Amino acid sequence: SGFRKMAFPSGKVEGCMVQVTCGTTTLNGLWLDDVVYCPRHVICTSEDMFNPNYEDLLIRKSNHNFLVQAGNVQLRVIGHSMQNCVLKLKVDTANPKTPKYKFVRIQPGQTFSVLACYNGSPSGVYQCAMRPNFTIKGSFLNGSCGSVGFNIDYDCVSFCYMHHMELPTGVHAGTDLEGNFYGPFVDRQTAQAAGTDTTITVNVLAWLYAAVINGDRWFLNRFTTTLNDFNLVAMKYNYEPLTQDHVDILGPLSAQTGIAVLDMCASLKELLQNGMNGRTILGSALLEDEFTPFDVVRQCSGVTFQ
Amino acid sequence: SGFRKMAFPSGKVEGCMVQVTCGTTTLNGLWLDDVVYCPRHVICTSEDMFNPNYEDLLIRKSNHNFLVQAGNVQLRVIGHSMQNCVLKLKVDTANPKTPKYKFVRIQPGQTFSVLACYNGSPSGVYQCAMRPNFTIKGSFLNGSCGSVGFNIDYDCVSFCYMHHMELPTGVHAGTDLEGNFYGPFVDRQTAQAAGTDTTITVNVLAWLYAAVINGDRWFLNRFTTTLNDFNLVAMKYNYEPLTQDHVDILGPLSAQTGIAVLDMCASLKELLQNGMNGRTILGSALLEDEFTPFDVVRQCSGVTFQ
Repeated sequence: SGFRKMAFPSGKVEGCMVQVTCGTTTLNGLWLDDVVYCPRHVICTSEDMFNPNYEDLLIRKSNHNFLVQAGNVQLRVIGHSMQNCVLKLKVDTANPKTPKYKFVRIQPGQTFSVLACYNGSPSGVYQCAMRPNFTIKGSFLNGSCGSVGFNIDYDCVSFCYMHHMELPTGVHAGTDLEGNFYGPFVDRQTAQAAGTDTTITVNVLAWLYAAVINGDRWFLNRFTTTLNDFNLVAMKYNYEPLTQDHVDILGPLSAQTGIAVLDMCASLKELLQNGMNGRTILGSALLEDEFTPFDVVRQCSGVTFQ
Repeated sequence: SGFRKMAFPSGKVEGCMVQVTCGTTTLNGLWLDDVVYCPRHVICTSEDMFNPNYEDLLIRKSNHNFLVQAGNVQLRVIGHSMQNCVLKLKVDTANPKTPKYKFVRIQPGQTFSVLACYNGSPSGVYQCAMRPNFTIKGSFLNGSCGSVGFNIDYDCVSFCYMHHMELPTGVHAGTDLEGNFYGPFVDRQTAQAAGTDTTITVNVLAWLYAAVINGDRWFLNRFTTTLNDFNLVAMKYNYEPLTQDHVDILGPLSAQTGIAVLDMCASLKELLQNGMNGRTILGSALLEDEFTPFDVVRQCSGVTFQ
């Protein structure tokens, strides 16, 4: 029993974290097969980040300038290239610690594990979610660029996030591992407004679904409410609307609790309209939108990777 | 920046995660050098768990009765022994994935990362704290005994936990790696009492300092309160008492922020008497006792002026 925000075992990823130093900048790279992925902004120093023409900045550049190193061993680039907002560079030797892996871009509301790294060495691991305004709530300090976001299925490690920078509203933005930013964001350092954020409803539903799994009944209430009055009180309290698709993703948990996915919405309305009235669901008076239903099953079943 | 319950990279431990099977029972072992550590009650059937004589059960069991496997390849047990409530298995070959490590006992209110395991295969990583009543609130289903607790300091993984059981209120109890349970518990199906639990004061005090690092002071207050009448309203709100030593380890967070531990103490007492009035400190309407001041420094860099 018990329920905790849970990260995947970082082990398959740690082996790919390397330090890249190009000029005055140092950040982290992803050493997969025989190529290192890292944020496009390694070629530019911290002073000229206002508006660099990155395409022009690379035209003069050559392989030899880049010092990519694994722990202590140094590596040389036999080919450099820029795809979107990464700088994928082919190195002399492959990484034999490369796991089975996939590149994926995830849609707002999913969750993943982050492996924070500073100067090529992982420092920490935690669990976040792509916010509906295309941000994340991370812990990233200086020298943390290129720290990755990932999921695991069996042997396979699908990477889904690579860190680029911090917004003036405290949050972070980056790209997918194809180098394409998440959200109305860009790398060039500018005032980008962290859009307004809505609560991910289906993920709050799932966390209530961990709750009755864990043996919490406080919020339970019998009377039910229409599908669309949910969408109605959803927009009222800045909650993302439910679709039938979510009702189907909740299907797997539906039978296991024995509650219809609709009835819990009504108990949710009780939480949202009446407030928590000073009590706790799964050790939180906060409604939690940072858990997807795959997240809840992985913890109540206890699936594994190896 | 930002603040997250963050675990250490579990990679160094995963290489030691191994499966142990005795009879009909399977749980996890800690494969360090050429010995596997695991909870002693794997020699036990569900029948003898009510009252076991472990010495007798272990003589009856032999080298060949123990099956330790790498999720894949089998390993050979050429020696078994019992240290308190663990079970050292001298295995034929050493583990070339052995980290630098320490066997360590931690004090209540300290924190560590747990790597949950099932059939020798990891499932997840998260952050905990040994509670003052000597429990932890984990995520543990069946087949998770022998999941270890660890920290990482530079290279070495100071080990501090091997999980044994679940208490009737949902929480968990286990041992150190010398085999000694934290708390008045032992491995025997009995009426085992989960003691009453108090909140870790020093961690909340520290956790307020992550909040002023965020630079939001809504909780900061003009009102001051004395040091020792606090220890009194502490027992009133079931908090373990603050000590001066606690304040000296907390001092480093004080000096870099410039807040005296006393006024943060006063803001806390005022905070608990009237409540937060529906506002949130670091995205939580619940106070956090699971962050050490070392945790707060490990996550906030800070600097100190003199």
